[PDB]
Amino acid sequence: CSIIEGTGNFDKCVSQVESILVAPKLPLPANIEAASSGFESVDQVFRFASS
Amino acid sequence: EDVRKNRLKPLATYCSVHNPEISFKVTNEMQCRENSIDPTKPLAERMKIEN
Amino acid sequence: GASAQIVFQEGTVLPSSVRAVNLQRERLLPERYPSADVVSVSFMQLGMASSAGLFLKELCSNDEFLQGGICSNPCLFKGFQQSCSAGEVEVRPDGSASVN
Repeated sequence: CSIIEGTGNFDKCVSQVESILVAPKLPLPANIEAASSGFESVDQVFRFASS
Repeated sequence: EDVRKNRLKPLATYCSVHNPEISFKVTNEMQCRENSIDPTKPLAERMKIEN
Repeated sequence: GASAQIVFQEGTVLPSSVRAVNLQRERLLPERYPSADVVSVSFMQLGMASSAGLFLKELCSNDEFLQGGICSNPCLFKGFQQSCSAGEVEVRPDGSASVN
């Protein structure tokens, strides 16, 4: 990769933010400390612990 | 040859689509399949060692 | 900038793998104040600096957005161009993006 070009599409940006940052299929470790609950990603938080 | 008397039973029952213990973490779904216990395949095929 | 946090019904059946954070037991609030069991989650990957880096690394690696050098970004405006690197981007008055 050498150059990044802006296509300007919000719906495609939403789907990518969803597949990469918000709800990734293969998420990062997200360890369970004394302060953290234990959830790996955002999608699992509102799925089992919604308030 | 009985299903209940089988030694693989505590692990095979733990790894299934019916079982909600795995559904909490998406990384856990791949962890059991890699150890030859596939939750996708039915109990009769899951317990049986091919060839 | 670096990490994003989500901290927030009553007596819900919660999984064994995830623990409900009690502020009284974790020595954050005294016993005289009412009990508060909250869902405390923090993700480094969603923080402003890491989120911009992780996005460009995953978007440009995929064959759908990359075509032999050109990485199509739907989040960036039409006409905007920058060098393919996760470095800090500064907008110059010339009409170009300065990437570190």
